[PDB]
Amino acid sequence: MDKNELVQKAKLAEQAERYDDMAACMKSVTEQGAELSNEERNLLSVAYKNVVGARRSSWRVVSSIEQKTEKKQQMAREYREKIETELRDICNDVLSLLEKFLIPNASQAESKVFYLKMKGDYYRYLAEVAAGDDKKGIVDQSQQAYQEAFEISKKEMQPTHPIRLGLALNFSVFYYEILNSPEKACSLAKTAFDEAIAELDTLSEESYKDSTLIMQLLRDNLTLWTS
Amino acid sequence: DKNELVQKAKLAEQAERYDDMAACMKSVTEQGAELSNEERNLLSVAYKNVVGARRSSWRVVSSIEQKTEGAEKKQQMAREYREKIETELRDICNDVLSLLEKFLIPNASQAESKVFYLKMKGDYYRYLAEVAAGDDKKGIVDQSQQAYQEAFEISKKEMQPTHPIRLGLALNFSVFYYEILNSPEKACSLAKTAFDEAIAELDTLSEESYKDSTLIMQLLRDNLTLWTS
Amino acid sequence: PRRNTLPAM
Amino acid sequence: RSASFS
Repeated sequence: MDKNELVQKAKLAEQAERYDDMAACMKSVTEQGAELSNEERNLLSVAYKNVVGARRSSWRVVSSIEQKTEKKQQMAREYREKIETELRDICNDVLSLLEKFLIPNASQAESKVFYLKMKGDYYRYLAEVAAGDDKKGIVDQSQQAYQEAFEISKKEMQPTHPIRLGLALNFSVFYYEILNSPEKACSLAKTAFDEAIAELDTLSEESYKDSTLIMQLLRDNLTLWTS
Repeated sequence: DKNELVQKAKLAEQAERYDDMAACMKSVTEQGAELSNEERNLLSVAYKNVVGARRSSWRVVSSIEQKTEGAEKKQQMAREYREKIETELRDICNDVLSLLEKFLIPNASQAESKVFYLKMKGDYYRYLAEVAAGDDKKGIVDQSQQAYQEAFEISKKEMQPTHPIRLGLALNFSVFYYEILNSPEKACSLAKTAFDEAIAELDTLSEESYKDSTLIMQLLRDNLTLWTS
Repeated sequence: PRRNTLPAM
Repeated sequence: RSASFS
């Protein structure tokens, strides 16, 4: 279709809770090659987060059953592998949009940070289901995307900006859960919470319901990791 | 092996992958042997969740399409999207209805199981009636009604008033009267008689079935409250 | 608000 | 578990 009709069908699919449809509309929009607006890139990001989330949730259930377990073991194993394939195909679709269209046309610091943070997240999803030989390479690609986003946001954004906070939350999850560094995870999260608290007289109407909900999630992670 | 298809169905369930669960239970059924009580409940759970997803979507989109006065390119696109959802929903109902006709109902060798499959036929014809065009609707509505009526007659002859399957059939038949035939007096009367005859059991209800009966009796009375107000 | 049928989803 | 978010 035409750009504007594609966006409208995506919003409709959103209301119907039909996330595969929503993601195929926003993939087509991205493939036209023009820089996405704020409204468009949030739609793309919501569609893929729901599509990939359903696979990750199913993978954790099946892979655990296969653990606490024979022909019954082999079955769980095969079913975990079919779910893994669906998951990788989804991640590589997103990763390929980021590299061919989104990161090259990103004209502001804020949107470069957004896409680099997305690239860290989707390599991290691959890391969760990787084994042995490929894992080191994949973990490295996640860490470098995160690290470049972290440096740009420190130089260009206020400590209360939602995109800057959201990045610190996910990069600290990476340390804790992928790299096994609880001490670096805690100190990353604590610095982000404290610098935001120091500057609270400076949050607007727009981002001041998003900023404080992420601050809440940072403190909740700390209490969990500290207990 | 049926045993292996049934194991996969459970696994699909625990992963919340209901399309996979429905395809496994369709294959078991297609082997031509009568289903166990366990297998019959699996089949019914898979398809309830697969068709439920569509119906919920259908109501969201249909309600957006009507509310929009004008914008004739936006109303057109809504109408198109509603039709695509309808085509998925019709396919699902037609698959179920065909399993019931070819395998499940002719083979059902107890009153309990024959009542269960008859009630399922009335349910799936009712789902087709929620979305039927005006020329085909009357034919669809009568199929729903005949399947429910034959179920209702067997259960009243063969089962106790507190049996959960008998109580669930009166709950669904009575909603058919209210929403499909727009006959609220008939709907109320059918729900009140089934509640009262069950209360009549100040006598015999088994300890393994009592929790299910009591739950559905409260569903009957909540409907009566809503329709009276 | 919605009236009850059974099985539920 | 741990909270992430977008």
